[PDB]
Amino acid sequence: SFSAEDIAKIKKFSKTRSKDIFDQLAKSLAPSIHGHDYVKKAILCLLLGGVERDLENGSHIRGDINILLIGDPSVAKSQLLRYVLCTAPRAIPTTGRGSSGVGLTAAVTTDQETGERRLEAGAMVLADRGVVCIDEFDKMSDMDRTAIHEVMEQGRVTIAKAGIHARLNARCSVLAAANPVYGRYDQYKTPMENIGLQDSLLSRFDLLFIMLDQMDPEQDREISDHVLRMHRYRAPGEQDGDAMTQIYEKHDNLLHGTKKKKEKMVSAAFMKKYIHVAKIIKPVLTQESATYIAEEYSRLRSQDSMSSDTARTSPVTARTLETLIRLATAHAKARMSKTVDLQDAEEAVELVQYAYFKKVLE
Amino acid sequence: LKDYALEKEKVKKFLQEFYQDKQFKYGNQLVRLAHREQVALYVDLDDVAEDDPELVDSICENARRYAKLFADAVQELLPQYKEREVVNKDVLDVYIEHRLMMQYPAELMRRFELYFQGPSSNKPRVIREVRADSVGKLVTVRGIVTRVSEVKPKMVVATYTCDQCGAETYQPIQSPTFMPLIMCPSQECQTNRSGGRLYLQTRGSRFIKFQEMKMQEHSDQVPVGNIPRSITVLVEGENTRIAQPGDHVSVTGIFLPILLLSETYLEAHRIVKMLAASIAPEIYGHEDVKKALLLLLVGGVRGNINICLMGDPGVAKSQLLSYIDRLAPRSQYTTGRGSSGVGLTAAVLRDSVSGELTLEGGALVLADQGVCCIDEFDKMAEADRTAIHEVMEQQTISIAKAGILTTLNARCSILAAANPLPAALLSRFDLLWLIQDRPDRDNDLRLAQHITYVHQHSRQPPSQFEPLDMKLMRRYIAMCREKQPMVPESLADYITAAYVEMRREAWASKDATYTSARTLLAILRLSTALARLRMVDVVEKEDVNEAIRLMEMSKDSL
DNA sequence: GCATGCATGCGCATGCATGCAT
DNA sequence: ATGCATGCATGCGCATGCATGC
Ligand SMILES: Nc1ncnc2c1ncn2[C@@H]1O[C@H](COP(=O)(O)OP(=O)(O)O)[C@@H](O)[C@H]1O
Ligand SMILES: Nc1ncnc2c1ncn2[C@@H]1O[C@H](COP(=O)(O)OP(=O)(O)O)[C@@H](O)[C@H]1O
Ligand SMILES: [Mg+2]
Ligand SMILES: [Mg+2]
Ligand SMILES: [Zn+2]
Repeated sequence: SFSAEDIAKIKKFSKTRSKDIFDQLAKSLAPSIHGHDYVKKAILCLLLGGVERDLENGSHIRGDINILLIGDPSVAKSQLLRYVLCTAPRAIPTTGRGSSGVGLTAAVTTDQETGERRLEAGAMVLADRGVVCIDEFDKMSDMDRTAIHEVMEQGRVTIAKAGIHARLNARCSVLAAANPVYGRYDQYKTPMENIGLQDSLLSRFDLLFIMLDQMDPEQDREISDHVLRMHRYRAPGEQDGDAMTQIYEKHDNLLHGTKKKKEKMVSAAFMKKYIHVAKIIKPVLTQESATYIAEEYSRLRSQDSMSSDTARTSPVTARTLETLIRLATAHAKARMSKTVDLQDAEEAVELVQYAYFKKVLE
Repeated sequence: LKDYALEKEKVKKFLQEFYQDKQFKYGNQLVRLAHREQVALYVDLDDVAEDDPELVDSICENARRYAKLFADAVQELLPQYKEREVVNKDVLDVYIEHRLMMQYPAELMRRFELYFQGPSSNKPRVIREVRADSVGKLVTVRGIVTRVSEVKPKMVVATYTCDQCGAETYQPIQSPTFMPLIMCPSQECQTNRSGGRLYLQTRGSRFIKFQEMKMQEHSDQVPVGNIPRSITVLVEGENTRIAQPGDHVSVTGIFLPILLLSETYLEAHRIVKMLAASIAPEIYGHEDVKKALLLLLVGGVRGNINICLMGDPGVAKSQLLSYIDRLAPRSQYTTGRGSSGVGLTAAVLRDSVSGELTLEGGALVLADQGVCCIDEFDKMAEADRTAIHEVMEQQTISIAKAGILTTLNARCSILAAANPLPAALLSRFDLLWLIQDRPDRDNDLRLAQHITYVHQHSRQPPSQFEPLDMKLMRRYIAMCREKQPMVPESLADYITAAYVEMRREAWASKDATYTSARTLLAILRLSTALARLRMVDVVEKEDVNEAIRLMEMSKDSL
């Protein structure tokens, strides 16, 4: 693939920062990638995750989140996917045509040695309580999407071939990266034409993000500065020209910059430990936030008459309320606490506002 | 070490001094066993707890020895309780009587079997956790049956008759394979040294029923990222014909190896099976979509009912199907192509015992006389859809391929879920329910409040009418299904009219309508089901009115 | 809407190696 | 002491199911 005295460090950092914990964790997610704060927050929410609930009648409520990123080429989506693969404990990359439905889903093979039928686990079966990254999601066939639908809905796989039948657990989370049908995102056309996906598939996803490569001179200057600062960097202790744990990372003149001396980034190991500890915690929802969330859900649904000229990326269904609750639970997990507060729901509401609506240019 | 004579005496006195249950149960059991009115006796280890608990531990550690001791004790106790001769005696009883009239193995004269029931204090184990530590002990396992073998006879004691003498030789069998005898060990032949040869007899020999079965772990007990494991159980005696494929069972038995590696197996002792419109209280709304499910569960007087629900995504159709699958006693649930083709219908497979080919059925075969649930119906293959249509219309499946020529009986009721109409569904399905969603602030607020309450308190909001548990609903359905109402002759003059005008209305609305004798048959079936719900012998008008209202509501869903 | 390419189970026979019951 | 039945590949012939390309 734990320490002893870092518990004091974790307790001190939590009791000190409190509210700023989530912001600092989101900011220090990936120094090598510039911008995209909301995407980093969503990735942190995936790392934390929701709460699975089981009731008396045996009904199951999903606790995982799903995010789909769509945008122009060279906006650092594959880099984010690779970073999630590196950081997540159980992370599995499965490209579009790399694996078929038989590879993603467990299958049945008749054993010649004994004459019996045995089950061989698929890609999603192995990644229980983990992360599955799918690059080039648009290239995937329809049948694979139909197979993935059951896992995205209830996280279980039903298999049956005469003489044997079973149900396997597939409680996983999915990252997906896809390109627009026209290659580059057309500003004028509606998002429905650009995405080119059925409503059910989008609804089963929890969050949709649209990223654009706007050629603004200031943004280009900042991006070039960051890229060349990262490229000029060389690891300390290595001779020039050669071929080939503190809570806050040591400041570097190249990785951070002179201006960034006022702030520091969290170390990777401490971040991993804190993420694990937070994932252990089981928060509880309060009554104050429930009415607020319900009223804001009603406002979101009634916004059809208040959308102005902006369009909606994804339809609003009953799953959106569960997504709101799950994001609130994740944000509550971000800082070590016990109850859900108002700002906790406000953050998820802001995320939904940013994700769900987009302006259309003439 | 300990002498077995003292423990045998303790067992004998225990079998005679357990009045504390007021009738003497063991006396009656022994009387029935002596008069050949009972062929099986079960011993409760919870009953033994009143006596010295050391016997319980000893039995849990050396079960086979104590089973044999109990059998011997019961055999010795049998003569005392005898009062009369056998009223009607069969072939084996005739042989036993003739042999007694004229040493014999104990099991040859014996005609009863003894079994142990696991203590309630003994916690059931997991198939994954039974290992070398449990070899030779008594264990309890909960699982799901997947494969069962046919019933066949198995030798217990073999009887040989000599060529030149009337003496009969007896050979016990304690191995899967045995070596038949040749020479006669009788004293007459030994003295004369005639060298006669023995011949096997089927009539004098003793046979017992034998069965194989396989069990798998529940999906809840499977660890992270693993696959359920399987175990093999042997069935003999009166325990035969109890377990069937697809059932959730609990078996108490012994863990024994087979011959320095060895292969393990289980020997079974006890096998056990594991308004009213309150279906899924967790889901808000859909008041008129739940009575149809109740009528589907109750069924008609062929009287089968098939229901299809078409709806936009996010209205939670799958949860209703899962609840129906869980509630029904015999039920199967299909998600899509993961159980296509061979998953349905049947396939030919090798046998564990006979070594030949036998037919094993699919989901539809298992769901015979039950309810089947299908999700994402529109995504199924053409062959699966044709098979489903054949099941719906004819209730039998016909298979004719290389090596297979069979007609399987499948009397199952189908509930299907789908997304958005084709004429096949309207012409074939009895009831179609189209669920459409539109934004309303008050309804949205109510649904959000209910969903938040469900997520917070982990229980549906309380109301004036409390719902009911699954056991009570199952018992109520079982009680309701007993009766069979009849339609009175006079009400025909009503019902026919209620049909004709309806069709006339359908003739007025030429846009999109479908009516035939199938609608009348569905109305009659629904009316009979509603009358059965009231336990009335004669169908009443209110049932017909309710069925007509339900059909109209289904039709009015655009 | 259908024939074909690509696995995969089924049933079978055939050849090479070895381990011991009559 | 010796010859043979069996375990373990491997070719042969076949049917069956899933995907796609015109
Ligand atoms: N905002 C950014 N900050 C730093 N580097 C970037 C940024 N956007 C793109 N890049 C660089 O451009 C490359 C984009 O490649 P890739 O991540 O494969 O694009 P995509 O995932 O959109 O196909 C990366 O190697 C990355 O180093
Ligand atoms: N009327 C309702 N009452 C309560 N919860 C609902 C309702 N409709 C939808 N939901 C919630 O929305 C989710 C819908 O998911 P799912 O059942 O997979 O939808 P579908 O079955 O339509 O694909 C469920 O988890 C359920 O908790
Ligand atoms: Mg990329
Ligand atoms: Mg569904
Ligand atoms: Zn003789």
